[PDB]
Amino acid sequence: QAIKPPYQVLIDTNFINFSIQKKVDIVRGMMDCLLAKCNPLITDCVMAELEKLGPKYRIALKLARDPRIKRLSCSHKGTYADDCLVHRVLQHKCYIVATNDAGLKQRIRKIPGIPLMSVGGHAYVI
Amino acid sequence: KTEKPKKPKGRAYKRLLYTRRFVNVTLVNG
Amino acid sequence: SDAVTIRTRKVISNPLLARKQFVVDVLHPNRANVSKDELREKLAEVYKAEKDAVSVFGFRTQFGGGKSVGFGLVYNSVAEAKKFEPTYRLVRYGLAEKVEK
Amino acid sequence: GRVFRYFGDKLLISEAKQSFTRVGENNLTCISCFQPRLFAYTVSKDLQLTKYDITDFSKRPKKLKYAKGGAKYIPNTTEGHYDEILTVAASPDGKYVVTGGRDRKLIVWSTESLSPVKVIPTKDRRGEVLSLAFRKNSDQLYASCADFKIRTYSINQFSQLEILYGHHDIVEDISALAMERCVTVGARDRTAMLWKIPDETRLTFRGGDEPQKLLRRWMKEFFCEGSIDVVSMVDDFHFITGSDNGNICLWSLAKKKPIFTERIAHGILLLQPFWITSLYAIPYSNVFISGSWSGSLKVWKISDNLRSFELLGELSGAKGVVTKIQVVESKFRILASIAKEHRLGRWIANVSGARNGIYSAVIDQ
Amino acid sequence: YSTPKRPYESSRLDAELKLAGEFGLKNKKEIYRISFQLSKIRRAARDLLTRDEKDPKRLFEGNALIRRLVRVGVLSEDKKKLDYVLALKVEDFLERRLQTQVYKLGLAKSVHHARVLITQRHIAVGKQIVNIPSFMVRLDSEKHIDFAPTSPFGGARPGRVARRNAARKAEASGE
Amino acid sequence: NPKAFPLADAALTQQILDVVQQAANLRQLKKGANEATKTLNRGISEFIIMAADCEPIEILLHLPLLCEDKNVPYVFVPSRVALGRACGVSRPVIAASITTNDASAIKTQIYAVKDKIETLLI
Repeated sequence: QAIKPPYQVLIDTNFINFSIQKKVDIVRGMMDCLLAKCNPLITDCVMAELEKLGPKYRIALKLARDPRIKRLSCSHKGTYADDCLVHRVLQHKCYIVATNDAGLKQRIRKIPGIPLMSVGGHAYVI
Repeated sequence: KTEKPKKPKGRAYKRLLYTRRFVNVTLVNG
Repeated sequence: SDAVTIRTRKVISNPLLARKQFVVDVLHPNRANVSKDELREKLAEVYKAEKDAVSVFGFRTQFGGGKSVGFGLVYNSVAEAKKFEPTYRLVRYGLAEKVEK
Repeated sequence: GRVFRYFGDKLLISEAKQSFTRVGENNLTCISCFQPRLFAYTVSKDLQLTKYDITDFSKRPKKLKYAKGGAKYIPNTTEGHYDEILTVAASPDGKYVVTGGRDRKLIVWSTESLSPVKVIPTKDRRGEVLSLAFRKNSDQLYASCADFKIRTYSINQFSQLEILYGHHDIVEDISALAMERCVTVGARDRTAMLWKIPDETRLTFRGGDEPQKLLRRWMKEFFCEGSIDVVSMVDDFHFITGSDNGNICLWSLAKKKPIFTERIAHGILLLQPFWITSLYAIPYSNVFISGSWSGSLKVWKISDNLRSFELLGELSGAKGVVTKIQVVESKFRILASIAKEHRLGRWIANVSGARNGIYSAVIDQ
Repeated sequence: YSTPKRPYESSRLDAELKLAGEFGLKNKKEIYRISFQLSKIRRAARDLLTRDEKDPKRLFEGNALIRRLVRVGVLSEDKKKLDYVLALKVEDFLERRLQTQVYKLGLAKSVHHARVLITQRHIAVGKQIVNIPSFMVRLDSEKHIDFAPTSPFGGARPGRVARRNAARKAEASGE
Repeated sequence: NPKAFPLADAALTQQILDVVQQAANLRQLKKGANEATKTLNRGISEFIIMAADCEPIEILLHLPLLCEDKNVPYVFVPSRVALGRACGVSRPVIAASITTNDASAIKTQIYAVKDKIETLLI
């Protein structure tokens, strides 16, 4: 399998709205069930989606723009949080997917060797 | 009761399985 | 018969019991669990009294083999062995009759 | 016992009697001299032991008896050496003297008729003998072995006592006194260890001071410790070591760090420092003698507070690789075994005055 | 010990045998118990990453825990910054087993041949004969690992099957 | 002009001598620029050690060209005497080769030495 700490993980849209509405932190929760130092990531597809939930979710945006979380870029105008990640999980075999969306989750159990997550930082192996 | 299994016990069964696994692995990745 | 080399330490003069107490060390490479009889023979030739002026007991050996440590005794005379020793050790050494009851 | 003989000032060094003997052997590895009339014993890489009488201080060592083995004794229970003999040691009763080397055996010899009275197999293919050292006024043999062992024997009964383990490279040097303890080095592990035989414990002192920090010293005002070549025991409470870079380290039993280290002693000649190829102290004294192939035995005086030492001087009468130093007294007679190469079969470079033999130096008072 | 959370799960199940293939074990019990000790350290390892810098708890219970990992022979001394302790993994305790260190040091030509050589009163490390494959060498005992004085491959007896082979020659060919 | 680059400092030199000592303990060592060149042909060579006090030095200049063809690290050491000594060997060895084995007991030391050498080559 050959995956080593420090792990790298992809935070999509469904994750943050299950973190705040259950009051479990992003980074410090990831250090719990992965038991090492974690390197969180957010893409351009995911963050610009949360501008569309803007006037009801300033809370989620003002947490995501913290320097604990890193910047990651893709170059497509029109892609989603949903579909752009699946291309990222495809061409490399060393990411960890964090989500709760079952519609994305069935696209993760098919490619072997891909770690998943749960309700906000309570991990599960492949 | 059947006299069917002859297959080894303990450690020797794990060695053979590992060798077979490696052989299977060489094909599909190569 | 592999150069037994019985080593003695902790020698204290004890004249009020007329004796000298000391810890017997038995190195035994290529030799296992020698005796109680040969030990009394081979430490009485550095004190030069007699075999029955020598008492010895103890001897839980080293784990694996090659070393044995017990507890040894030497007296000044034969009659002192009949007075100062325990009654069963003299039967063990052969110096007495065990009156069974 | 502690250091009490204070006679470093009494040594008349500048007019010490210097003499040299040429002998019929190539590459003498060691020399061991008995004091109860005084004897001497030499082994070479030409498979030979030679016995000298040195009771007459004004004379060069004259020949008494000599014994040389051969290729007859190829097996290992043969009563003769069939390879290079690396060390030799005489028993304190003057009755026996034992040799051993690359033939991985131990042959005890009689001093009287020069006969093989005992041969002992080390029973290891890596059990090569490197240094034999007797406890003072005892017969308990301490055997440094190339399989990282220390093997303890008895002489009068010819038995085996016990073995010490622990080192990480080949134990070259071991020194002892009248108590039951010894100092060992492992000669590439860059440490030395003190060995208490009945306690069955060791106290591990650590060298390997980096010259980089010394470059810090070079900003305040060298060469690498790589191989602690020799160890010698001055008293039961301190000792010394000799290195591969001219540093000679004084050590205390209460100090984990070096209580002293002397910087470059036999000197250099990028540049190459000389190796501290010999180191022998006069027992319970403040005087010790260090030797190189540089050509002059450098002798040093320990201070009274056991904190530093100071130069007694240099004796230039011995050109060539000094392998082993013996000192006897009554006056003082210094003997040194000069071979053409190093003890270990090592390579030597461009030595002026390639010669083989024994250095003698008498110092009065 | 402790059982893992899921008993049958594909990427972990095949990851068992590639550990059993290299090291040559017999039970995942001898895999899980190793992770169990690595579990208890690692919880403690995260405890001293929360507290204050130069806490004497982070000093006394930290550095001795760090030095014990150097003492067992796992943490290399270059990674001695208490941040590689999270980056430990399973095989490093497996690597310090007495079975695998025999094969690394020549002498075994297999990991399964060395397993048989443990349980047949052969190779000792100190003067104590070791016949448990999990003896966990402490990195100060590597170059003392060697064939025994007895038990041939070490000499001085050829052994009950070599002596029996000698016995056959004397009785039919000789007398 | 220099002809002796890169030349190692002190603690790296003794570090290398210790690694060569355990390598000679584990028969994973080649002795001689003849043998070292052959190992560079077979691609089994991890890295190459060359001496600086060899007279002449120009017999040893083929190894940087062949290594730079094969992308193999190399660092000069000052003594051929100590470089011989670390072979468990009592006469000098001018150049030594480290062979490839992933089953090696001393592999982490080899990777740390290659870390120092490949740090110095840049």
